[PDB]
Amino acid sequence: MLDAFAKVVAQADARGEFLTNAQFDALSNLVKEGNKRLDAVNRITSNASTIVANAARALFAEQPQLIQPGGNAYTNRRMAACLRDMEIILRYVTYAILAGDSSVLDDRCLNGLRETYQALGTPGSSVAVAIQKMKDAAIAIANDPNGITPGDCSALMSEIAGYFDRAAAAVA
Amino acid sequence: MLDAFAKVVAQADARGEFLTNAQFDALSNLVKEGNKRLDAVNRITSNASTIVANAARALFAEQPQLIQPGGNAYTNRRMAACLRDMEIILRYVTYAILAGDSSVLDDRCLNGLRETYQALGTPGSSVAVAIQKMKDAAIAIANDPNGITPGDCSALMSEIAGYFDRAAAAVA
Amino acid sequence: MLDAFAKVVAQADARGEFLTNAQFDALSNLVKEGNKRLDAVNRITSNASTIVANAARALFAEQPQLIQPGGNAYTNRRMAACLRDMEIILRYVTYAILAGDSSVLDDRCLNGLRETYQALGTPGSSVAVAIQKMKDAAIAIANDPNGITPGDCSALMSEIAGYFDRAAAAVA
Amino acid sequence: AASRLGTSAFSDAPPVELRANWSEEDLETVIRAVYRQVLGNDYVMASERLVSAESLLRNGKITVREFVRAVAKSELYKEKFLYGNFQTRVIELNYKHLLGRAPYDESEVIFHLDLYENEGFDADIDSYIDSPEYTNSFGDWVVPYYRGFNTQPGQKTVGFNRIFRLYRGYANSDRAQAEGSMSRLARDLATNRANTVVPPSNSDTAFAYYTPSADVPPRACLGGSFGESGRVYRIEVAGIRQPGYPGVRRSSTAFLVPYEQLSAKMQQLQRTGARIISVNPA
Amino acid sequence: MKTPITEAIAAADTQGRFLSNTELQAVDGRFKRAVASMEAARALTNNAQSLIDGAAQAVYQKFPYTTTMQGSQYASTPEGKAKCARDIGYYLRMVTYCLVAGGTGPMDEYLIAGLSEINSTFDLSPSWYIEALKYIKANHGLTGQAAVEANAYIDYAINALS
Amino acid sequence: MKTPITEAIAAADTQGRFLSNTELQAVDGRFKRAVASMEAARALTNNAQSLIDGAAQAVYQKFPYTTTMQGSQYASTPEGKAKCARDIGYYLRMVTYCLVAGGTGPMDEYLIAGLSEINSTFDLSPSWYIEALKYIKANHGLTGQAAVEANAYIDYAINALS
Amino acid sequence: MKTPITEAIAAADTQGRFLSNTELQAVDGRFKRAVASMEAARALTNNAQSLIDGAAQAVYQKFPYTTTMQGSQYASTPEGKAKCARDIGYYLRMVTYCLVAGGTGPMDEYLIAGLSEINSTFDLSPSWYIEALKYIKANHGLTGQAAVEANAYIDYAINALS
Amino acid sequence: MKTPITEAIAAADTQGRFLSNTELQAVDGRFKRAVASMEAARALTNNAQSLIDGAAQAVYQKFPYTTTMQGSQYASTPEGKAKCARDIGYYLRMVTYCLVAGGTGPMDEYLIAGLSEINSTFDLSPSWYIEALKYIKANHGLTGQAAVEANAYIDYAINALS
Ligand SMILES: CCC1=C(C)/C(=C/C2=NC(=C\c3[nH]c(/C=C4\NC(=O)[C@H](C)[C@H]4CC)c(C)c3CCC(=O)O)/C(CCC(=O)O)=C2C)NC1=O
Ligand SMILES: CCC1=C(C)/C(=C/C2=NC(=C\c3[nH]c(/C=C4\NC(=O)[C@H](C)[C@H]4CC)c(C)c3CCC(=O)O)/C(CCC(=O)O)=C2C)NC1=O
Ligand SMILES: CCC1=C(C)/C(=C/C2=NC(=C\c3[nH]c(/C=C4\NC(=O)[C@H](C)[C@H]4CC)c(C)c3CCC(=O)O)/C(CCC(=O)O)=C2C)NC1=O
Ligand SMILES: CCC1=C(C)/C(=C/C2=NC(=C\c3[nH]c(/C=C4\NC(=O)[C@H](C)[C@H]4CC)c(C)c3CCC(=O)O)/C(CCC(=O)O)=C2C)NC1=O
Ligand SMILES: CCC1=C(C)/C(=C/C2=NC(=C\c3[nH]c(/C=C4\NC(=O)[C@H](C)[C@H]4CC)c(C)c3CCC(=O)O)/C(CCC(=O)O)=C2C)NC1=O
Ligand SMILES: CCC1=C(C)/C(=C/C2=NC(=C\c3[nH]c(/C=C4\NC(=O)[C@H](C)[C@H]4CC)c(C)c3CCC(=O)O)/C(CCC(=O)O)=C2C)NC1=O
Ligand SMILES: CCC1=C(C)/C(=C/C2=NC(=C\c3[nH]c(/C=C4\NC(=O)[C@H](C)[C@H]4CC)c(C)c3CCC(=O)O)/C(CCC(=O)O)=C2C)NC1=O
Ligand SMILES: CCC1=C(C)/C(=C/C2=NC(=C\c3[nH]c(/C=C4\NC(=O)[C@H](C)[C@H]4CC)c(C)c3CCC(=O)O)/C(CCC(=O)O)=C2C)NC1=O
Ligand SMILES: CCC1=C(C)/C(=C/C2=NC(=C\c3[nH]c(/C=C4\NC(=O)[C@H](C)[C@H]4CC)c(C)c3CCC(=O)O)/C(CCC(=O)O)=C2C)NC1=O
Ligand SMILES: CCC1=C(C)/C(=C/C2=NC(=C\c3[nH]c(/C=C4\NC(=O)[C@H](C)[C@H]4CC)c(C)c3CCC(=O)O)/C(CCC(=O)O)=C2C)NC1=O
Ligand SMILES: CCC1=C(C)/C(=C/C2=NC(=C\c3[nH]c(/C=C4\NC(=O)[C@H](C)[C@H]4CC)c(C)c3CCC(=O)O)/C(CCC(=O)O)=C2C)NC1=O
Ligand SMILES: CCC1=C(C)/C(=C/C2=NC(=C\c3[nH]c(/C=C4\NC(=O)[C@H](C)[C@H]4CC)c(C)c3CCC(=O)O)/C(CCC(=O)O)=C2C)NC1=O
Repeated sequence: MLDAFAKVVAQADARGEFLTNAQFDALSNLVKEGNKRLDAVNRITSNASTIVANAARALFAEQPQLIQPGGNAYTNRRMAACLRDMEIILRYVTYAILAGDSSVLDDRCLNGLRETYQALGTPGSSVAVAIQKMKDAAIAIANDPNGITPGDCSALMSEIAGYFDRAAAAVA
Repeated sequence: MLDAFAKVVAQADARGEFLTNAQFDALSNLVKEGNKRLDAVNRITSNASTIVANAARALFAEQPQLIQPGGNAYTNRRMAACLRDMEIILRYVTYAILAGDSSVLDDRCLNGLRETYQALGTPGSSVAVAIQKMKDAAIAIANDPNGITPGDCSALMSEIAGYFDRAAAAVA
Repeated sequence: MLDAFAKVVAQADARGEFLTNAQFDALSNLVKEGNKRLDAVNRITSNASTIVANAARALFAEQPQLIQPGGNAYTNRRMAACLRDMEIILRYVTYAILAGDSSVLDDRCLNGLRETYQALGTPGSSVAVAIQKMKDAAIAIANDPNGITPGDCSALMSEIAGYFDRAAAAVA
Repeated sequence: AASRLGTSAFSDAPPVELRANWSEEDLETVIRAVYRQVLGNDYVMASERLVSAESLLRNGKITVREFVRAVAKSELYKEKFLYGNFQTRVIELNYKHLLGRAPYDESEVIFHLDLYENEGFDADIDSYIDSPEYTNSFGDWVVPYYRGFNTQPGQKTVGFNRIFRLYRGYANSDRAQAEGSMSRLARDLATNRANTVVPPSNSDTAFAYYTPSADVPPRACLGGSFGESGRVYRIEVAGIRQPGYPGVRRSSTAFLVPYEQLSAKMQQLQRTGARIISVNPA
Repeated sequence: MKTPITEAIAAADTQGRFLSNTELQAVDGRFKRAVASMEAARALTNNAQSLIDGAAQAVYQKFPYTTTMQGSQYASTPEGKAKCARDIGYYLRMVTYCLVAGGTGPMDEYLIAGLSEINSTFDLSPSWYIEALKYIKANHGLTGQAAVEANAYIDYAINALS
Repeated sequence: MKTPITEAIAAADTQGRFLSNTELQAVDGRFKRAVASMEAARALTNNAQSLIDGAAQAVYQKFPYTTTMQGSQYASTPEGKAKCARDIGYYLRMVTYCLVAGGTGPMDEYLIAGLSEINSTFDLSPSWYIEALKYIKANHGLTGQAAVEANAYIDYAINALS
Repeated sequence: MKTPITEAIAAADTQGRFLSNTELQAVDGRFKRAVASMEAARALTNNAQSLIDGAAQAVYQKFPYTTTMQGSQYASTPEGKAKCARDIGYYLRMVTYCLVAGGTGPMDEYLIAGLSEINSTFDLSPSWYIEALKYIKANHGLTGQAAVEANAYIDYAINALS
Repeated sequence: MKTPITEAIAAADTQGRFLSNTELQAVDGRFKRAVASMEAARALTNNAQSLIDGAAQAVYQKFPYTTTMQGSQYASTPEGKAKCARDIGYYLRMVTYCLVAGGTGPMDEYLIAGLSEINSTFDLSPSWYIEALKYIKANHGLTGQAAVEANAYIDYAINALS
């Protein structure tokens, strides 16, 4: 696992060159906007439960086949599993946001995740739709401009969207 | 672990003599009233959760020091532990009732429970009080005369009272 | 493991109520002197290896019977174990200094050490002497007035002495 | 009640299964933790570590279960425990190191001992490793931990007592303990006898209270005792040293005392210096 | 012992669950069969002397060599005859115990456990006991379901010997 | 408890290494946040009565059935009203403990651990406490980053109840 | 699932031995009781609609607040009434399944597994289903041992919710 | 690596919980210290060549025998002097990686692991590199808390080699 700082230093170690001035200033820029990153992750994690719950209700309303008898989100045990996996994806994406890199998202998630869903027979496309619902919810809550110091964090929001997109593409 | 029939067989095997006629008839008497035994265990096990919950409310009303802060049944995880270790005693007593002997109750539940509680600090008097609270509720629920073909059950009720009492004395 | 803040919280939880103004002031005093605490722990950790090595040489010069044939610091395996144990005591004392509370020092490291040495046969008094050598060395290293912004630090140095003393007394 | 009992913090589970099963750092931690649990917190020197097993461990060819078995059957483990102790004592140590518990009843010793007598020691370790308990509580990717403290699995109450006989502190190692070189839970296991919990030492005087019932009063009073109002409290003590007339005799012992006299007796005991282990109603 | 009631209790205990209706139904079946079981046990024990002495003579007839050949394993001496009688009595006693317990428990704990080892060390050829078991199966003097259950347990023993 | 300081100590202990710059940086961050954290804690503990009494009335308004329906789980009886006051006070006390501790440790060990079992056995629906916590999160009367810290811990409780 | 036949099979499989007479007796008892069990199942399914509707009204009467309070987890909307008619139907269906299976297997696999999680995520209260199950147990209209078995499964669900 | 950010992430991951304020506080401390850390890294890298050559001469002076005795593990040959320069350059490059990463991760994973094995097989006594690192720690020419942290990392390496 390599966060953003760790990632840049690891590639620089592979090349075997002292960190160059450009890399130094890139890292300084990362630190300068670090407070924003922390604020965004705090706000997302504070509403984690509501995000997952609302997204789940929406998914089962839009795709009733899942909760109909014989569907993969039936039997109340598989329903618990589905909620668990949605919140797991949210948890690892929040880890990724705090890190600044996608290394954690790919290691301990999405790696041999497509295959597991494919073998279980659970539709991966529906999983992607669920991830997208959570993406909209999280980006809205993470860009809410009320209750906080003013600023512009659109870059960080696009980064969050990128992480969610990566996951949804890997599972579907 | 010795059930009634096994107990008779074991004590006959130690002496090395074929089962005597007296022992035969004793076991036959146990079989004759076996349906009563099964009815009693069925009733108690059917209402286990309510039995434990009601007795717990009573215990904390009669001994408020448990709920009061700094005690042993405070902080909501120790509350969970207290409920767990009341229902555990109920479970092993039901095992005993079905068996017809106290062997299982004294071998796998009450065999040193006193010392464990001593080490933890859990007040040993209060657990006995809790078992008694459960005792009256369970005996009443098993002796409920409505819902089944009427008959005699006083002997069996005394027997289960004996099991509860044995545990309550051994834990104090 | 309890740190200073956690210690105050745990006492307050035992008594219920709500954090008193006095307790607030105590914690504020802890934080206003926190930079000192961190500096001290950094200095001790940076010279850990030399502290242990120098104290070991002194111990074996002062009490040669330990390293003479047939003594408990003989055969090059027990010598390795002795060096290990000295370093471990230093490590858990360093933990205690950073925490501000001696709970960690007595909860893992000193928890059972006495009987361990009693069974091994290792002279506990000699171990105490070694800990005291380390005490003087580390306190001198931390109290070195050159190399950092000057200021009052005597209270923290006395606290470091207190931790080392607790360990040395518990082993002997 | 954590510090006195000895369970400082055993409050999580260290798996190694990951996309980064090595995880570049976490594997170091897992290897250390396996060494601490399997070898009984023995101080393994660097030269004698089982390098061959760790090779396969990072490679992923072997799981944590295979790593634990490799250590358990390697001569590193055998020299410390297997060869040097009574066989029943070895069974106890296996239960402590591999399944994180203590023998719940005599049948456990019967079964494991018979395996050792016929099949060999390797098969005995095999039985512990692949027993349903190891397969469930741990998962071929989870280092064994002392789950005996927690009661969730389903166990005889005595188990709690018994595990505290084997674990005599965070610092302690089973190669080096007060009662070592002889069976610690053998006489009790045949009689299904409970054991008073001996707290490990913690920055105060320690007096390991052996409890051979060969010469002690019974757990119960078995009578009316003095007959004074109130029941009979059994008081234990270990370090009686001041009044040695022939030599005190039976320095560690218990006395059944009627309630009214307890206070007086207490001070007498404190005068000798023995720290009362327990005061249990009889 | 591994008695039906205790086996159900242990199965529930390993999962920490109250006794559900499955186990209760099982024990009910045990009680329903217990009437015939007790009848058969009483019949076997009241006629035990005939079934022990006759079985001894039956093995003496099927194996003449066991009552003549010199050696401790044989019953040529009167002391050996006493040993033979005691062992046949053990088998009959165990069958009665198993019948009363309603399950294989007693038989496995007090007989079958290590039976091969003991018969292979003290030179006690299992064929002797299996013939004796056959005799007691034939003169069991039991009818109806009482007969069938008893003979089943006897058959268990013979299959365990071989 | 899961206190930042203790978490760093445990991270160093599981690897066996002396406290590195990573752990020191972490605890320094905690000390730097502690000024605002202690301000927030003072605010909650000095205004406790308003917050708790108002929360009690808020839950009575949100769920009117809870102050009418007969039954021990409800606060229709005066004894139940006392219970409600005591428990809301416990929640606020734990949040103040967490604020001063600098982490979520105290509420993990003295609130959340086994909260599901209790809330199910005594029929105490978590939604009641969720709404009460919402009231406290709105009336705490904090500002700046102190408000952020207090709201973070309150929302931890809210999500744990859910 | 935990069907009597299959658990006997698993018990023999763990030991690695062919099915002994004890297991065969157990499954014979199962087959003997199956006639009554299936008659009771037919009776329960023939009046299923009336039972489900009556239970839905019973919970509406015990908890009027649930039919007025606005929100997703309430039956104040026609969609919520549909959800009630769905879930109560599921519980009755599972009871019939348990009756046919002669064990709690179906109940565990299709209902109890993760029930605790779901009732917290979707803000459902277990008490609702408990009251509905009580209505079902009182109006099942079965008699005899079959009635006993059905009530046992219903109470299993009741205690699982609690 | 053991980077403070990822250490907090791992601490939350092993307990399967969303990032609490504990981990957020830790990362905040890292960002606060990062200003000085990056200043220190820039300082060390900008004069890296000067410090490398100075350290090489320092080791040559402290251990003259290393420049004279014949053997593969000596710098008597120009190729040996080149390898010595390469090694001390590796140490300085790794310390400047560790400064930017924010913890002792880089030093631990890319060095300090099996260092004992290598130093024992090729017979490079650690004392040489220890003295070289001491020279670097005395001539780094930093000031303030930046100097403090750079020294701390260098001394971590020194104690690891010992
Ligand atoms: C414990 C972890 C942690 C958190 C959560 C945290 C919050 C935090 N946010 C801050 C600033 C800030 N936070 C924002 C955040 C935003 N601006 C926007 O327009 C958005 C809608 C939103 C981001 C999505 C901005 C713009 C600042 C001030 C400028 C800056 O720091 O970059 C600051 C610095 C000044 C201050 O407010 O005191 C802190 C300390 N600090 C922490 O140490
Ligand atoms: C199957 C047989 C069995 C029994 C009997 C049993 C008892 C038992 N109860 C325990 C804990 C406990 N038990 C209680 C119970 C109580 N608190 C109170 O206020 C009351 C007086 C009392 C209930 C009436 C508490 C509070 C603890 C936790 C103590 C602690 O962590 O400090 C523990 C310690 C380990 C654990 O937490 O599970 C055991 C072993 N465990 C078993 O497996
Ligand atoms: C699934 C396991 C199982 C159960 C539950 C079961 C119940 C059962 N209880 C019965 C009767 C009875 N039930 C009782 C019970 C009582 N008498 C009292 O005064 C008390 C209030 C109460 C104690 C619970 C009595 C006395 C009889 C008649 C005699 C008997 O069979 O026990 C009968 C026989 C007559 C009848 O059909 O009513 C059965 C079959 N049978 C079973 O195989
Ligand atoms: C990586 C996390 C981290 C650490 C470790 C840290 C330490 C730290 N402690 C400090 C303060 C201090 N440093 C001392 C040091 C001393 N004065 C003396 O006379 C003694 C010889 C000695 C005691 C060992 C004192 C007294 C202060 C307090 C005054 C202040 O805060 O500036 C300072 C500011 C001035 C200085 O460098 O001393 C820093 C940077 N800051 C951090 O962010
Ligand atoms: C059956 C006995 C046995 C063998 C053979 C074995 C091989 C083996 N060598 C390994 C590593 C390695 N082996 C090498 C070896 C080499 N690097 C080079 O430049 C050379 C060309 C070559 C030596 C001549 C390297 C570099 C690694 C490290 C891979 C890594 O961690 O990135 C690994 C990876 C996991 C680990 O390091 O434990 C395995 C499994 N393991 C075993 O238990
Ligand atoms: C160091 C190796 C070692 C020894 C020696 C040992 C002894 C030992 N012998 C046992 C049994 C036994 N040992 C005997 C021994 C004898 N009975 C007699 O009549 C004779 C006088 C004598 C043989 C000549 C008996 C009868 C039992 C069974 C006791 C019982 O089940 O109650 C048991 C009980 C548990 C079991 O049966 O599995 C142990 C622990 N255990 C060991 O690990
Ligand atoms: C993390 C807390 C902790 C501590 C402290 C601890 C102590 C500890 N020290 C040990 C050994 C030892 N301890 C010493 C200690 C000394 N000998 C001397 O001459 C000196 C006076 C002294 C050093 C100052 C020695 C020589 C051994 C090895 C004995 C042996 O294995 O034979 C052992 C067991 C034997 C072994 O090393 O395998 C333990 C368990 N264990 C722990 O888990
Ligand atoms: C008649 C049978 C009998 C025995 C066996 C006996 C043993 C015995 N020896 C004692 C003392 C002692 N025994 C020793 C013995 C030793 N010290 C050492 O350094 C050596 C390792 C070891 C001899 C080789 C010591 C030092 C004490 C005093 C302990 C103390 O005051 O702390 C004590 C403590 C009370 C006292 O001193 O009176 C007892 C009970 N007493 C008896 O009445
Ligand atoms: C309760 C379960 C149980 C069984 C089954 C059992 C068998 C048993 N039979 C034995 C001996 C014996 N058993 C016999 C039996 C026979 N001789 C014959 O001619 C017949 C064919 C046969 C009877 C059918 C004889 C003669 C001995 C003595 C053999 C000897 O001393 O070498 C012995 C040797 C110890 C002794 O001398 O008694 C055992 C252990 N012991 C048991 O505790
Ligand atoms: C320190 C951590 C901690 C918590 C959180 C805790 C909760 C807790 N609340 C309880 C009861 C209760 N809680 C309430 C609370 C309420 N009643 C209402 O009407 C409202 C809607 C609501 C307040 C908003 C009531 C009425 C009871 C008593 C229920 C009964 O007697 O059955 C009980 C049962 C024991 C008792 O009677 O007190 C526990 C264990 N206990 C703890 O130790
Ligand atoms: C096959 C087994 C099975 C069960 C048990 C089950 C329960 C279950 N009930 C649900 C919802 C629900 N359950 C109810 C039920 C009720 N509303 C009330 O007012 C009453 C008091 C109560 C009925 C008597 C309602 C209204 C919802 C919708 C809540 C929502 O969409 O947020 C949901 C969420 C998905 C949905 O909207 O359907 C599940 C998963 N699902 C299952 O697959
Ligand atoms: C990034 C981590 C890393 C380190 C630390 C490292 C060190 C390292 N230095 C080596 C050699 C060497 N290094 C030196 C260096 C020196 N000559 C002197 O006079 C001085 C005292 C000293 C410099 C301070 C010499 C002489 C050898 C050759 C030894 C031989 O071939 O026998 C070798 C053996 C293989 C080789 O020739 O490269 C290693 C592995 N390599 C690494 O990848």
